[PDB]
Amino acid sequence: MKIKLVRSVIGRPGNQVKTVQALGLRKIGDSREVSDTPAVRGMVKTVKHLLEVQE
Amino acid sequence: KRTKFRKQFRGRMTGDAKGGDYVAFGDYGLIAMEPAWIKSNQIEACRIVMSRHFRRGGKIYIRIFPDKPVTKKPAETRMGKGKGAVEYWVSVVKPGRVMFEVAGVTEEQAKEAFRLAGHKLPIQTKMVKREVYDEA
Amino acid sequence: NGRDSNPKYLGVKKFGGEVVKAGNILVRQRGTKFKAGQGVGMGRDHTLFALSDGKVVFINKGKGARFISIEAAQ
RNA sequence: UUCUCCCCGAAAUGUAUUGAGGUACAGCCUCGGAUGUUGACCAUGUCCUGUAGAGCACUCACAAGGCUAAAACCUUAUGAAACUCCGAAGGGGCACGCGUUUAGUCCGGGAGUGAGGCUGCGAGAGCUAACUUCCGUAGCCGAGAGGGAAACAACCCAGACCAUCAGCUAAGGUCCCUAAAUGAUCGCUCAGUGGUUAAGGAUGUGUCGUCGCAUAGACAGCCAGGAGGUUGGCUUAGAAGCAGCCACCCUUCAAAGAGUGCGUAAUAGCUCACUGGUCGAGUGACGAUGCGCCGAAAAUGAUCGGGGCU
RNA sequence: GUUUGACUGGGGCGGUCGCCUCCCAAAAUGUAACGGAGGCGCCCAAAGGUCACCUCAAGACGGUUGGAAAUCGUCUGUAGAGCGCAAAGGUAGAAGGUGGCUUGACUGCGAGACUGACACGUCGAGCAGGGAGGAAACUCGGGCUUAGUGAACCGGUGGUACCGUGUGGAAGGGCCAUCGAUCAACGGAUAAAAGUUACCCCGGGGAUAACAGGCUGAUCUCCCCCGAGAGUCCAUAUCGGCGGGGAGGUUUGGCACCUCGAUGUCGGCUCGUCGCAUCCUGGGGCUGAAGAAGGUCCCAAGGGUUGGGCUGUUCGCCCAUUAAAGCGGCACGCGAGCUGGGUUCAGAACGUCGUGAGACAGUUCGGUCUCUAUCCGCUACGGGCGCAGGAGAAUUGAGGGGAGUUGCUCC
RNA sequence: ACCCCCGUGCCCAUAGCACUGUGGAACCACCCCACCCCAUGCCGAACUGGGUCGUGAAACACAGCAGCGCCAAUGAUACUCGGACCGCAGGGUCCCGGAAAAGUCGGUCAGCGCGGGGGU
Ligand SMILES: [Mg+2]
Ligand SMILES: [Mg+2]
Ligand SMILES: [Mg+2]
Ligand SMILES: [Mg+2]
Ligand SMILES: [Mg+2]
Ligand SMILES: [Mg+2]
Ligand SMILES: [Mg+2]
Ligand SMILES: [Mg+2]
Ligand SMILES: [Mg+2]
Ligand SMILES: [Mg+2]
Ligand SMILES: [Mg+2]
Ligand SMILES: [Mg+2]
Ligand SMILES: [Mg+2]
Ligand SMILES: [Mg+2]
Ligand SMILES: [Mg+2]
Ligand SMILES: [Mg+2]
Ligand SMILES: [Mg+2]
Ligand SMILES: [Mg+2]
Ligand SMILES: [Mg+2]
Ligand SMILES: [Mg+2]
Ligand SMILES: [Mg+2]
Ligand SMILES: [Mg+2]
Ligand SMILES: [Mg+2]
Ligand SMILES: [Mg+2]
Ligand SMILES: [Mg+2]
Ligand SMILES: [Mg+2]
Ligand SMILES: [Mg+2]
Ligand SMILES: [Mg+2]
Ligand SMILES: [Mg+2]
Ligand SMILES: [Mg+2]
Ligand SMILES: [Mg+2]
Ligand SMILES: [Mg+2]
Ligand SMILES: [Mg+2]
Ligand SMILES: [Mg+2]
Ligand SMILES: [Mg+2]
Ligand SMILES: [Mg+2]
Ligand SMILES: [Mg+2]
Ligand SMILES: [Mg+2]
Ligand SMILES: [Mg+2]
Ligand SMILES: [Mg+2]
Ligand SMILES: [Mg+2]
Ligand SMILES: [Mg+2]
Ligand SMILES: [Mg+2]
Ligand SMILES: [Mg+2]
Ligand SMILES: [Mg+2]
Ligand SMILES: [Mg+2]
Ligand SMILES: [Mg+2]
Ligand SMILES: [Mg+2]
Ligand SMILES: [Mg+2]
Ligand SMILES: [Mg+2]
Ligand SMILES: [Mg+2]
Ligand SMILES: [Mg+2]
Ligand SMILES: [Mg+2]
Ligand SMILES: [Mg+2]
Ligand SMILES: [Mg+2]
Ligand SMILES: [Mg+2]
Ligand SMILES: [Mg+2]
Ligand SMILES: [Mg+2]
Ligand SMILES: [Mg+2]
Ligand SMILES: [Mg+2]
Ligand SMILES: [Mg+2]
Ligand SMILES: [Mg+2]
Ligand SMILES: [Mg+2]
Ligand SMILES: [Mg+2]
Ligand SMILES: [Mg+2]
Ligand SMILES: [Mg+2]
Ligand SMILES: [Mg+2]
Ligand SMILES: [Mg+2]
Ligand SMILES: [Mg+2]
Ligand SMILES: [Mg+2]
Ligand SMILES: [Mg+2]
Ligand SMILES: [Mg+2]
Ligand SMILES: [Mg+2]
Ligand SMILES: [Mg+2]
Ligand SMILES: [Mg+2]
Ligand SMILES: [Mg+2]
Ligand SMILES: [Mg+2]
Ligand SMILES: [Mg+2]
Ligand SMILES: [Mg+2]
Ligand SMILES: [Mg+2]
Ligand SMILES: [Mg+2]
Ligand SMILES: [Mg+2]
Ligand SMILES: [Mg+2]
Ligand SMILES: [Mg+2]
Ligand SMILES: [Mg+2]
Ligand SMILES: [Mg+2]
Ligand SMILES: [Mg+2]
Ligand SMILES: [Mg+2]
Ligand SMILES: [Mg+2]
Ligand SMILES: [Mg+2]
Ligand SMILES: [Mg+2]
Ligand SMILES: [Mg+2]
Ligand SMILES: [Mg+2]
Ligand SMILES: [Mg+2]
Repeated sequence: MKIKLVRSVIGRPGNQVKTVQALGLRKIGDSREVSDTPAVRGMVKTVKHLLEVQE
Repeated sequence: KRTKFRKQFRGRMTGDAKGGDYVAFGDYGLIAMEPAWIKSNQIEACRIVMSRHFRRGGKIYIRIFPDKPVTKKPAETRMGKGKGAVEYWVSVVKPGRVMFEVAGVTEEQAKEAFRLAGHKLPIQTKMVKREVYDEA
Repeated sequence: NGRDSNPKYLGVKKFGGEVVKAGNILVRQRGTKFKAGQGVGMGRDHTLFALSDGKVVFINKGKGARFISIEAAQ
């Protein structure tokens, strides 16, 4: 479950921002490997337009 | 025209109409396509036109009705005391809402009568004969 | 002909599946939208408050007649 | 209201004020101490709610009929901020973390702020006016440089520790001014539309449908024809197909309808519908959309930023 | 010597200022407006405690006074009633209607919570003293709830026996009840307070009006669609009800954006220049156009568009002409260009208002308009350099400016 | 164990109403009487006190039944968190999940305890 930022936090609502901050991403172009457990799936769904979910 | 009723003044916004998309009475019906207020004398001019063209004959139904008060502040004042007590009554009208519908008149004459009446309405509008219908 | 109005906070205060200590207020209401249940008491203004500590729980039947109640721990 | 670099970083809200450009308290900033994950997000469980919608079961309003001493009551049919038999999406509290993150709380020293602004969404006031006003909500400016939007606080992209004559990308772009395809394919508009509104109007054009008439020979062209009742009845001073009122009936036919338009106070006269010859293949009326046309008139010199582009 | 509130789409006049209810309020709570509606400043010794009983509105049929509704009888009858006042929630196993006994309309307390910045405000189990109703379980510390209100100070009254200045008293004070608040501008400056200034002054504001500009375009001006009729006849020669859609930005306005350490305001004069929705001239279509004289629409902005009386006037009316005597923009063009008649200073008078000081929608006579242009822009005139040698003359015309009206008569 | 009755609860309209049928000497009910315990703002109608008979008339209990209520799908749509747009504006669109109200199909005249009485 690979992820990266590809769109800025700026000018985005609060839940999107704090969620980007939770998922572990603090700069565009950050990537990460995330488990598929329901709450993490819900986070990466909440801000899915900011993220290039790998598969 | 003006109702004999209740609270003087109101508010305003919009969404597509529900309470009369289908022509129950009569044969044919002109029908609104745009969400304007219609109000009083606009209708009454529709009525008086069609009654000229048709009367001595035909049945004329006005399914719409000037419910909604609308206000005018006086003359030329600053945003002052309250709103303005009177001015004209309107009927909100959303597309697919049926305002008019004739009875006992040939197709072509209903065409011409709807044309006259619709040349003095803020909205453009389309006429139809009633397809198959349900809702009873 | 306009200036008037007034501000009195009302509502449910302790919602179902919450652990009220006894004497807690659980709903403020003007009438009897909630009726005091098993373990609940109601004051002059029809406030419902815990009689003894427990889990708050709601019983709903027909909106003429629902009741707040306490299911004590232990 | 004067010397430097480093770290964090607000407020223009609430309630009160002889208060309103002032001030107190709170809120939001910072510093030190304490706790020490209690914070944040997202998930599941649970409970609360009457908005969007909808609906007439009550209140008010209200459309066409029926019954009827009109009220009630029946069929059909609607409107609602102060109506609601109903009623979401969302939103709030609590638990848990089944899962990722990194704040939170208490105590004490120092504050500043309490004139906000724009836009999208939700309402009120207002013309469903305003670079308008007052609330709610998200974001930016405020205190945000950088790229785009000709120029341009706010809009789009993106949050600038310092150096580099290295690389990749966002919005946005690739004829020249200007970095980058005068790129590839199937189309569309010939208006400079593009690059300035609408009611309304039109055989502009491309795509789709629905209808009729037909090669036992239709549409438009041309030749011949165009009824007798009957100046149909009323009508008016006169109205005889054609000022307006009642119908639109019979004889003959291949056939000409008490009948469409022009004419004359009324007549007459010219043509129309329907019927033949000669042609000779399509033709005619509606309706949905694509892009264009007209409608489209202000003041110092014009222009899409400019050249210029089919 | 002082007082003479605040809000306020400028200020003033008007209205408002605390409290309750509903909508606004965007399904938690909260949420502004000179947004939309309505109420309170009380009431009840029983309308309270408790304990017993009863059940409403409305309609139909039937019946003495009655005659739609009174009173009585049967039937239907989640409430279509009632609940002291407003509205909302709630309510029939009553909080509604009636009777019995009664005061808990208590003293001392207060686990724990709602709500508020604070100070306030709300609810409340349960403990003691003592009661009330019930046979009893048990209910009672005012009312179905939500408005019927006022900190503190200073004082009236009744208890209590804390203080009490050397001592014992007493005067005085304290503690517990309790009286005194449209202190309504309702978190309440003093116990105690209205006007005026054009004779005016200071500190400030473009946080806020008057001018102008801006944004908007309701009002204003103008054009378009339909076509009822008028036009004897014919809707569209001309006209066009009731209605609809646009443009302009010259009117009155809204709003308050730059300018309150100053953007001089009406009219005239002078000087111009632009739009065109064209007054004249020029060209056209149509006509209810014979000719002539016209009507009206389309093209057209070259030029042209008079002199006087009245009034500050702009306008407008008038005289006498005219081809015509156009409408608007340019900070309602133009005061470092002139007037200064008009309105916005001091004097003075009338009418009116005010007891007054003073005021005005007013009316009237009077009343300082700042010698020197730095830059840009403009009109004129020179100096320099350039224009591949240095000189004297003659010249093409890229481009630019001026001009551009019209009558009358005669053939 | 089977049946039914008397009470009494959970659930309180899918369990309620209307038309209909069945019950009496088990049980309940009407019914008889009432000066008094007791009681009706007048009335034993209701509370109330003593009891057959009679009668299941009315009531109540049980059974039938879908005229009425009440329940109420699927398909779709409204609306909408989120994402991205159009229109000068009223207002509209697209992708993604959530998802009504009404109405149609149909479903119902209940279901589940405790006791006591009497039958077989
Ligand atoms: Mg966005
Ligand atoms: Mg709408
Ligand atoms: Mg919509
Ligand atoms: Mg409907
Ligand atoms: Mg920082
Ligand atoms: Mg207050
Ligand atoms: Mg302040
Ligand atoms: Mg502070
Ligand atoms: Mg710290
Ligand atoms: Mg915590
Ligand atoms: Mg946690
Ligand atoms: Mg609605
Ligand atoms: Mg239903
Ligand atoms: Mg953890
Ligand atoms: Mg501190
Ligand atoms: Mg310090
Ligand atoms: Mg403020
Ligand atoms: Mg604000
Ligand atoms: Mg309004
Ligand atoms: Mg603003
Ligand atoms: Mg600032
Ligand atoms: Mg920037
Ligand atoms: Mg910022
Ligand atoms: Mg920039
Ligand atoms: Mg740039
Ligand atoms: Mg721009
Ligand atoms: Mg700007
Ligand atoms: Mg800047
Ligand atoms: Mg590259
Ligand atoms: Mg791209
Ligand atoms: Mg290039
Ligand atoms: Mg190309
Ligand atoms: Mg059109
Ligand atoms: Mg033809
Ligand atoms: Mg002094
Ligand atoms: Mg003031
Ligand atoms: Mg008032
Ligand atoms: Mg709320
Ligand atoms: Mg909300
Ligand atoms: Mg506020
Ligand atoms: Mg309002
Ligand atoms: Mg009672
Ligand atoms: Mg006793
Ligand atoms: Mg107590
Ligand atoms: Mg005393
Ligand atoms: Mg002594
Ligand atoms: Mg004493
Ligand atoms: Mg106050
Ligand atoms: Mg005082
Ligand atoms: Mg005073
Ligand atoms: Mg004077
Ligand atoms: Mg003097
Ligand atoms: Mg001064
Ligand atoms: Mg200043
Ligand atoms: Mg300003
Ligand atoms: Mg102010
Ligand atoms: Mg000035
Ligand atoms: Mg003015
Ligand atoms: Mg102005
Ligand atoms: Mg200016
Ligand atoms: Mg108009
Ligand atoms: Mg103006
Ligand atoms: Mg403002
Ligand atoms: Mg200056
Ligand atoms: Mg002035
Ligand atoms: Mg012209
Ligand atoms: Mg001419
Ligand atoms: Mg002529
Ligand atoms: Mg003159
Ligand atoms: Mg003279
Ligand atoms: Mg001029
Ligand atoms: Mg002006
Ligand atoms: Mg001027
Ligand atoms: Mg000067
Ligand atoms: Mg003067
Ligand atoms: Mg006097
Ligand atoms: Mg003199
Ligand atoms: Mg003078
Ligand atoms: Mg000199
Ligand atoms: Mg030479
Ligand atoms: Mg030349
Ligand atoms: Mg030159
Ligand atoms: Mg039973
Ligand atoms: Mg029966
Ligand atoms: Mg037997
Ligand atoms: Mg009896
Ligand atoms: Mg029976
Ligand atoms: Mg479905
Ligand atoms: Mg989603
Ligand atoms: Mg959306
Ligand atoms: Mg969807
Ligand atoms: Mg449904
Ligand atoms: Mg049954
Ligand atoms: Mg049993």
